[PDB]
Amino acid sequence: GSDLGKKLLEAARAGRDDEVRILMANGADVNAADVVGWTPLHLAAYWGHLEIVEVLLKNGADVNAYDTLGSTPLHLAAHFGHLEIVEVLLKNGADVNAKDDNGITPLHLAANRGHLEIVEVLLKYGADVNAQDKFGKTAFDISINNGNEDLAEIL
Amino acid sequence: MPNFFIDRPIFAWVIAIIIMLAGGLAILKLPVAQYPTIAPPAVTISASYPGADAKTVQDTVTQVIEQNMNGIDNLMYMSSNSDSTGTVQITLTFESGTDADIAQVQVQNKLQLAMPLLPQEVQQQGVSVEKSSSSFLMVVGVINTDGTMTQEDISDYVAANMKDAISRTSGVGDVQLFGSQYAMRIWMNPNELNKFQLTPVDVITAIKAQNAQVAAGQLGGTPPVKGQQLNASIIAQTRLTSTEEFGKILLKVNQDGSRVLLRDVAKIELGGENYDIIAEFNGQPASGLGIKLATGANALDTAAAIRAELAKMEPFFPSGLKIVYPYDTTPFVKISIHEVVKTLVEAIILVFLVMYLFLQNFRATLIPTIAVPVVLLGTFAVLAAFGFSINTLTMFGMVLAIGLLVDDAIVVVENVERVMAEEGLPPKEATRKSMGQIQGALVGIAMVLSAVFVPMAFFGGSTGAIYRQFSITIVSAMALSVLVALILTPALCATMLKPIAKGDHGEGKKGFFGWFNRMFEKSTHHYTDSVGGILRSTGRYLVLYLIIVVGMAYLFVRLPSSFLPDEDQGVFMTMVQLPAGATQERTQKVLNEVTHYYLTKEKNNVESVFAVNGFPFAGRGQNTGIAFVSLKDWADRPGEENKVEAITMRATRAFSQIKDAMVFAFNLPAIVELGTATGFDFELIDQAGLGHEKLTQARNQLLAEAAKHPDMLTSVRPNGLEDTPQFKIDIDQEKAQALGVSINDINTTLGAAWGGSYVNDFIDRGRVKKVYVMSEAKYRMLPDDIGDWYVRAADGQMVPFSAFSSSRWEYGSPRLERYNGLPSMEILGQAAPGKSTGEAMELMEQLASKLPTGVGYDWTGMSYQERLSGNQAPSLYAISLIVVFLCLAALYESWSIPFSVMLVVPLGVIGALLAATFRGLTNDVYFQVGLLTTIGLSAKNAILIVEFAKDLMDKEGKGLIEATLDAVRMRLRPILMTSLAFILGVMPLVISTGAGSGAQNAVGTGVMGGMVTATVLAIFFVPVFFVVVRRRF
Amino acid sequence: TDADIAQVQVQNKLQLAMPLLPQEVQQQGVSVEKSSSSFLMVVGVINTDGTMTQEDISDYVAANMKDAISRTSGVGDVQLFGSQYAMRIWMNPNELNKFQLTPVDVITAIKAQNAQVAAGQLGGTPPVKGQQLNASIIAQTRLT
Amino acid sequence: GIKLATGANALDTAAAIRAELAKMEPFFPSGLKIVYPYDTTPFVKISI
Amino acid sequence: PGADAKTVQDTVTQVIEQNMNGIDNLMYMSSNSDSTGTVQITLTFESGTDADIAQVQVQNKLQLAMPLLPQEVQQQGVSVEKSSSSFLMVVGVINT
Amino acid sequence: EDTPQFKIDIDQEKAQALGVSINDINTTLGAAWGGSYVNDFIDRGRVK
Amino acid sequence: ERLSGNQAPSLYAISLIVVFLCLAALYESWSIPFSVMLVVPLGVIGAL
Amino acid sequence: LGTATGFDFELIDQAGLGHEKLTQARNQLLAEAAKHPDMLTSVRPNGL
Ligand SMILES: CO[C@H]1/C=C/O[C@@]2(C)Oc3c(C)c(O)c4c(O)c(c(C=O)c(O)c4c3C2=O)NC(=O)/C(C)=C\C=C\[C@H](C)[C@H](O)[C@@H](C)[C@@H](O)[C@@H](C)[C@H](OC(C)=O)[C@@H]1C
Ligand SMILES: CCCCCCCCCCCCCCCCCCCC(=O)O[C@H](COC(=O)CCCCCCCCCCCCCC)COP(=O)(O)OCCN
Ligand SMILES: CCCCCCCCCCCCO[C@@H]1O[C@H](CO)[C@@H](O[C@H]2O[C@H](CO)[C@@H](O)[C@H](O)[C@H]2O)[C@H](O)[C@H]1O
Ligand SMILES: CCCCCCCCCCCCO[C@@H]1O[C@H](CO)[C@@H](O[C@H]2O[C@H](CO)[C@@H](O)[C@H](O)[C@H]2O)[C@H](O)[C@H]1O
Ligand SMILES: CCCCCCCCCC[N+](C)(C)[O-]
Ligand SMILES: CCCCCCCCCCCC
Ligand SMILES: CCCCCCCC
Ligand SMILES: CCCCCC
Repeated sequence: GSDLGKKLLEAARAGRDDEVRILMANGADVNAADVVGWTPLHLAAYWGHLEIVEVLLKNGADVNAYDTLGSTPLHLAAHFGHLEIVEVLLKNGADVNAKDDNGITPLHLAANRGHLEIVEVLLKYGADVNAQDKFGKTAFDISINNGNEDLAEIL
Repeated sequence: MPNFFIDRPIFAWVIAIIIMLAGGLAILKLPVAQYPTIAPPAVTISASYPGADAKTVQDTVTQVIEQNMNGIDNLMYMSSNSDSTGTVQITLTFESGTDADIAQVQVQNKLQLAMPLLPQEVQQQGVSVEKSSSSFLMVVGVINTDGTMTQEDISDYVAANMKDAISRTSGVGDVQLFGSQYAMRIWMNPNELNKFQLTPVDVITAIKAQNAQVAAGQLGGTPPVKGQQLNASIIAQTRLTSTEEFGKILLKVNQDGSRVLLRDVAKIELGGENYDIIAEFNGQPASGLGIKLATGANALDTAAAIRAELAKMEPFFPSGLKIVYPYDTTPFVKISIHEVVKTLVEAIILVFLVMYLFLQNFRATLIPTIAVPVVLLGTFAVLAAFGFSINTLTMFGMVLAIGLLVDDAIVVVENVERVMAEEGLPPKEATRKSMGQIQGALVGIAMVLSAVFVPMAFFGGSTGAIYRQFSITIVSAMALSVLVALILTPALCATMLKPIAKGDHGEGKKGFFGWFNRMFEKSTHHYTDSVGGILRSTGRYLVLYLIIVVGMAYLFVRLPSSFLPDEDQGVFMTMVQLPAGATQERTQKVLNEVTHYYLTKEKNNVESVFAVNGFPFAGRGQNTGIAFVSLKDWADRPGEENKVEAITMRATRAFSQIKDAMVFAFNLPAIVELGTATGFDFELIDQAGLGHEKLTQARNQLLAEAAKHPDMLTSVRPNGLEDTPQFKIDIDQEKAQALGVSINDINTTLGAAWGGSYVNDFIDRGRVKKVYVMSEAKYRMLPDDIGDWYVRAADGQMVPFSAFSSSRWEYGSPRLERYNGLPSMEILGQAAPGKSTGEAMELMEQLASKLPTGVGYDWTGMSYQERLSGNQAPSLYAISLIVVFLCLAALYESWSIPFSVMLVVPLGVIGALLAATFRGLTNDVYFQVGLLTTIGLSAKNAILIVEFAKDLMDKEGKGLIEATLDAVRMRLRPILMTSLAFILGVMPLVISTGAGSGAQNAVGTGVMGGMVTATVLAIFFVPVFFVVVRRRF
Repeated sequence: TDADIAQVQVQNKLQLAMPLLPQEVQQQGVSVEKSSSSFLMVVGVINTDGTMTQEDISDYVAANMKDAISRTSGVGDVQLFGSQYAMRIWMNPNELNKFQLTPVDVITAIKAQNAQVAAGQLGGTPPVKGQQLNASIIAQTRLT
Repeated sequence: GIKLATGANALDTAAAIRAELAKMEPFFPSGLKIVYPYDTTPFVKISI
Repeated sequence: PGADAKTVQDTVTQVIEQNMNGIDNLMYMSSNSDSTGTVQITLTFESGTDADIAQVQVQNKLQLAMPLLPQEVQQQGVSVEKSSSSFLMVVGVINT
Repeated sequence: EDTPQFKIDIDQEKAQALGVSINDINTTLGAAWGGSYVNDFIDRGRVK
Repeated sequence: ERLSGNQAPSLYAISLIVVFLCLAALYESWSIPFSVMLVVPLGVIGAL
Repeated sequence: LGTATGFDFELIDQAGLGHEKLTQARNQLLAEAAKHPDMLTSVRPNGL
C-alpha cells in the first residue's frame, strides 16, 4: 500500500474532517482498501461520517466498491441507519440492488434493522422489493418475522 | 545518665557488646531484597475461554465474576479486561495494610461460589487466583543451540524436569513457566471427515469414551462371601499415553468391513497447548522461568541456590540445551549492599584521619571507630525487630544517616579535648564537665530529629511505604547514636583519653602538626573577628538571608519532580505494535529486524534479545510483540553514550524508518508498580449503559479536547486497543431445522475446528497433559474454508456450512475494559513542563464534565494514591514544625530563642538545590530524604551554638555578643571536622558512574552540595539568628 | 472469633457439599456472609416524576446501584427490596398444545438460540506460511 | 437493606455508602431520588 | 474414585505438591496416594506459626492446582483442614 | 506392600461390532464390582 | 529430637555469655564474673 | 443481648419422630405453658 493511503483509512474511520481534507489535497489514494477490502468510503459509511463521504465522492471514490464479501458502502449506510449518507451515495450512482456474496441487498439490511426512512429512500431509487437472499427471503419476509407492522405496510 | 556510666565503664562496655551481638545476629537472619513491599495488595483472577472473542469472554465470564465479587473487606477498586484471545484479567486492589493472604482467600472463596455460573469450557479450563506482582527475582531462560528442539519441546522439558526442582529451591516463592507443556493435538481434516460421513462432534465423542479412567471395583470386596481368600483391586480402562494410541481410536466401521481410525481423518502429534506465542532468544527457540522471592527470604542466598540447583540438572539436559539469564536483580542487590558497606567503612577511615589531623592522638581516634560500628550494628537489630528487610531503601537510609552518627561521636570527644585544653582537668573529671554541657542538648537534638523523620512515616499509599523505610532506619540509628553518646562514649572518654595540660593548644609542637595548630588557631581568631564584624551590621545579613530564602523558593519550582531515579539496571523494553489485523508472521518480520539492530548496530553493548511474539502486553494478539534487551556489564559499557538512555533514544530513532509498524524502545522503571511521576491514570466510565460505540465516541471527544490544551496536558493516550474488523457469521435457524441439522452440532463444528476444543486429559510419561481437537492450519485461514466444513443432519446427509450460514464484515473490540463493574476506557497522560500533576488532573476533570450524558470518570492507580497522599502532606509538615519548636522551647526554656535554630533550614537547602540544578538531577525521594538529613545536621550544629551562648549568658553572666562570639569559637572545630569527613564520605557517591549510579548520585549530590552551604553559611548566620532573635524579644 | 477465619472454615466445608446440591441450586448461587442480624440502614429510592414504576425502579437499583454498594468495605449483606429484571417467557399451554410443543421444547430452543458462541479466528495460530488475514469469528450472541 | 459486616464500624461504613451513592446521583434517570427511611447512624452521630 | 495409586499420584498428588511452594514457615510435606483414590498431603509448619493463617496460605496455593486436577476429583471436593495424627480418645458403643 | 491387581482389557473393536456401548460396559462393570452411588433417600428423617 | 540436639551447644554458649555479662555489669568488674564462671564445670560434672 | 424478660426455647426432635409428631409435642407444651400465667406470659411458636 501507500503511506498516505493507509493514513486516509484511519482518518475516514475516526472522522477527522481536517485530516481527510489535507490528505485529498496531497493525493491520498481514495481506492485504498484494508485486509478485509474496506475503502475509506466503506469506513465513512459504516461510522456515519457524512461530510467525509461527500469529500471522498468528490475526489472520485468508487461508490460501488465492494469488499471481500461483496458488501458496498450503501450496504453499510443502510444497515446502520445513516439516512443522509444513503441519499448522498444514491445520488452519486450507488447500485440500489447491489448483492453481496450472500445475495443480500441494502433493502434487506435496512428492513432487518427497521429503518423506515432508509427503506423509503431505497424504494424511491428503484430497489427491487421482490429481491431474495441465498435463503429466498425477501425484505417483506424479514419484516413479518421481526414483527414490524409499519414496515410491512410499505413493502 | 552519662555520669553513671563515667564511673562504671564495664557496664557501658557490656551494653555495647550486647548491641553488637544483637546486631550481628540480625545481620545473618535479616531478609535481603532489592525493594520491599511498597505497592498495595492486588489480587488477579485470570480465566481462559479457548477460541472466544472479547465480548463472549466479557458477557459470559467477566461480568459473572465481577457480579459475585461482593462482601470482600478493604477493597479500593476493581479493574478488568477481556481480550479476543479468550482471556480475562480481573484485578482487585485492596487498601494498603490489608492481609494479602486474607484478601486473596476472600476473593478465591467468592470465585468458588460463582464457578457454577461460568460456561463449561471456562470451568474445564479453570480459573486461577494469584497475587499481582511484576517483581521477579530473576527470569531464567532455557535455549536450544543445535536446532533440534522447537520452542514447545524446550517448554515441555522445563515443565517436567526443571520447574518442580526450581520451585523446591530454598527461598523460591513462586515459579512461572514461560511456555506450555505438551498437548495431544488432533489436527482434523474436513475433506477426510466428509468422506466417511463424520464431524468434529464424533471425534470429541470417541476421544472422551476411549481416553478415560474407569472405576471398576474389587475382587472379593466387602461384604464378601465367608471363605474368600483373595482380595484384589480391578483396573479396567486407563488414559492413553502415546500418539499411536490416539491414532488407533475407532470412529466408525464401514458397511464393507473397513475401519475408520482417528489417524485417517486427522494428523496426531505432540504439540503445545497455546500457539499464540513465539519466543526466541538471539534467533533460536527459547522458554523461561519467572522466579519470585519468597516472603522473608534472602535474595542473594536464593539466587545462589537457584544456580546451584540448575548446575545439578546440567548433566541431564538434552542435546543443545543451554541456560541463559536475560533478567537478574541479584547483581544489582549485591552492588547496592557492597557500595553501602564501602561508604560506611570509608566514613570510619575518613573520621580517623580527620580526628588525628585536629586532636593528634591515637587514643581519641579509637572512640568514634568503636561508637559508629556499635550504632550501625544496633540499627540492624532494631530493623529486624520492626520486621524490616535489607533493601535498597534501608541500605541508603543508613548512608544518609552516617553524618548524624559520626557527629554524635565527634561532638562528645572534641568537647572533652577542649575542656582538658582550657582548664587542665583530668580525663575523668573533664568528661563529667564536658558531658554536663552537652547532655541536655543531645537529648533535645534527639527530640527535634524525631519530629523531622517520624511524621514522614505517616504518609499513605506507595509513597508512604517508601518514606517509612527511610523514617524508621534514620530515627532508629539517630536514637541509638544519642544513646551511645550518653552511655558508651562518656565511658570511653573518661578511661581511654590522654590528659591535656591547661593552655596547651598544640601550638608548641614541631613539624606539620605544630604548623597545623598554629594555622588553625590563627584561622579561629580570624573567624571570630569576621563574626564580630557581621554582628555589627546584622541588618545587611538579614536582607542577604531573604535573598537565600527567595533563591531556595525559586530553585524548588525549577526542579523536575520524580519518585525514584531511573537507573541502568542492564535491561530495557522494546514495544512492537503492528496495524490492527496483522498476522503473527508479519510481526516476526519486524521482530527479526529489531533483533538484527541490537545484534549489529549495538553489538558492543547488547548481550542478548528476547523476542517474544504475541506477548501479553496490548491484548496479547498476533499484531503485538516485545524485545527484552539484556545488555553487557556496566564496566564493559563506559561513557554516557553506552547507557540505556542513549541506546533507547538511538533505537527509537532508527525504528521510526520501519513503516506499518509502531516500534519504540523504553527503559524499565525502578519499581514496576509505580509507572511515571507527574503522570496520571484516568478512567472513562460508562454509567448509563450507553454501549461500546457510544463510549468510544466519548473517549475520542475527551482526547481531542485534551489535545487543544498542550500547555497543560501532554501525551494523553488511551491505554487500550481500537475496534478491529471481524467476521460475523449468522446461522439461519430456519434452514438448519429444515435440513435436520442440530444447532449444537453447527456451533461445535465451528468452535472445535476454528477455535480449538479442550476434550480431556491424557498421561505423557507420567505427566497429566491436555488433549485438543482443532482443524489443520490449511483448513481454517480464510472465509472460503467455512463452506468446506460439513455437518451431518439427522437423516445422515452431510450439509456444508455454506448452506445454512451468511457472513458479513463488521467492527468489534478486541479488548473490553471494565472499571468497578462498569464498562470503561483507561486513559494515560502527563502534565506539561512547568505544570503540576494536580493542575493536569483538574483540567481533565473540567474536560470530563463537557462529555455526553452518562459518561462518568474516576482516578485509578497512581492517581488514586496521589489524591489521598496530597491531603496528608500539609498536616505532616505542620506537625513537624510544631513539635520541633516545642522541643526547643523546653530545652532553652524560652518561646523566642527556638526561632534562632529554626532559621537554619534554608541554609542547607540552598546548596542541595544548587547542586541538583547544576548537575541536572531531579527532586526524587533520595533527594527529599537527603534534604532532611542536611537540615537535621545543620540544626544539630545550630542547637549546640545557641545552647552554649545561652548558658554563657545565664550561668557566667556574659553579654549577648560576648557569649555569642565565645560559642561560635568553641563550636568551630567540631563543625569543621564533621563536615570535612561527611563531604569526603559522600564524595565517591557523587562521582559514581557505573553500576547503580542513579541512586548513589541522588543521595550523594543532594547531601554534598547541601553540606557545603550548611557549613559555610551556618558558621556566620547562626550567630546572627541568635543575636537578632534575642534583641527582637 | 475472627469472622474472616470463621467464614473461611464454613466456606471450606460448604465446598465439599456443593457438588451434592442440585444443579438448580448451584446455578442460583450459594452465598456465605459474615453480616450482623440487624439492618445498619435502608437506602430507599423513589421517582418524584412518576416516570418509573415500582418494577422499573427496582431494576435500576439492582443494575446500577446494588453491586457497587455490595463491594463497599464494611457491607456484609445487601438486600434488594424488589427484583432485578429477567427475560420473562410467559408460556401458554393452549398455544403449546396447538403446535405439539412442551415447556421442554421452549427451554431447548432458548438454550440453542440465546447462546454466546466461541467461533474461533480466521488465520489463527498456528497459522500457515503466507497468511495476511487475522480476524475474530463472531457466531450467535446473547439476545438483548 | 444494608447489613453491617461483622466487626465493621457503623459510622465509617455509612459514610462510605453515602460517598458511593454520590457517584451514582449525577447519572440517575428523570425523577430518581435517594431517600433514607431507616438509618441507625444519625443517632450515633448526634448522641455522641 | 476407582483410580489406582499410580494414576492418583501422577494426576492429583504431583499437581498439588508442585504448587505448595514458597509457603511461609513450612517445615516438611508428607503425602500418600491410595489405590482407592484418596490423596492426603500433610504440610507441617514451624512451632509458633498461626495455624489459621497457614490454612489460608495452603488454600490459596491449592486454587492454582485445582484447574489441572481431573473433573472427577473436583466432583468429590478438595478439603483443606488443620490436622492432628493421634486420637484424644475412642468412644465405644455397645448393645448389652 | 505391592499387591496384585486384576486388569480387564475391553476390546473397542469387538464392542462396537456387536453394538454394545462402551459407556454401558463401564457402568455395568463399575456398579457391580465396585458399587455405584445412585442418589439420596430419607431414612427416618435423615438423608442417606 | 535432631533439632533439639543441634541447637543445644548454641543454647549453652549464649547462656554462659549472658550470665558472664550480667555479672560484669552488676558487680562492675572483669575478675568477679570470670572467677564465678569457673564454677560451671563443678556443677555440670555432678549433673552428668 | 435480649429484651430483659424474654427467653428463647428450642424444641428438638431427637428420635426421627417427624414433623407431625414434633408439632403435637409443641402444642402439648404450649397448652401446659398457658396453664401457668403466673410465671409464663406470651409463650408462642416462632414458626408457621
Ligand atoms: C511508563 O510505562 C510504560 C512502560 C512500563 O513498564 C512496564 C514493564 O510496566 C507496564 C505496565 C505497568 C503496564 O500497565 C503496561 C500497559 O498497560 C501496556 C503496555 C504496552 O502496550 C505496557 O508495556 C505496560 C508496561 C510495561 O512495559 N498497555 C497495554 O497493555 C494496552 C492494552 C495498550 C497499549 C497501548 C499503547 C501501545 C501504550 O499505551 C503506549 C502508548 C504507552 O503508554 C506504554 C507502552 C507506556 O510506555 C511509555 C513509554 O509511556 C508504558 C505503560
Ligand atoms: C556467639 C559468639 C559470641 C562472640 C562474642 C563473645 C562475647 C564476649 C564476652 C565478653 C568478653 C569481655 C572480655 C573483657 C576482658 C577485659 C580484660 C580483663 C582484665 C581484667 O580482668 O581486669 C579487670 C578490670 O579491668 C580494667 O580495669 C580495665 C578494663 C577496661 C574496661 C574493659 C575494656 C575492654 C573490653 C573490650 C570488649 C570488646 C568485646 C568485643 C566483642 C579486673 O579488675 P576489677 O574490676 O576486679 O578490680 C578490682 C579492684 N577494684
Ligand atoms: C559492622 C557495622 C557495619 C555493618 C555493615 C555490614 C553489614 C551490611 C550487609 C548486611 C549483611 C549482608 O547479608 C549477608 O551477606 C552475605 C555476603 O557477605 C550474603 O552471602 C550471599 O552473597 C553472595 C551473592 O552473590 C553469594 O556469593 C553467597 O553465596 C551468598 O550466600 C548473604 O546474603 C547474607 O548472609
Ligand atoms: C564572591 C566573593 C564573596 C566574598 C566572600 C564572602 C563569604 C561569605 C562569608 C561572610 C564573610 C563576611 O566577612 C566579614 O564581613 C564583615 C561585614 O559585615 C566585615 O566587617 C567589616 O565591615 C563592616 C561593614 O562595613 C563593618 O561593620 C565592620 O566594622 C568591619 O569590620 C568583616 O571584616 C569581614 O570579615
Ligand atoms: C546486661 C544485662 C543487664 C544488666 C543489668 C544489671 C544492672 C545492675 C546495676 C547495679 N548498679 C547500679 C549498682 O550498678
Ligand atoms: C539543668 C537543666 C537542664 C535542662 C534539661 C532540658 C532537657 C531537654 C529535653 C527537651 C525534650 C522535651
Ligand atoms: C541512674 C541512671 C542509670 C541509667 C541506666 C541505663 C540502663 C540502660
Ligand atoms: C515533614 C516531612 C516531609 C518528608 C519529605 C516529604
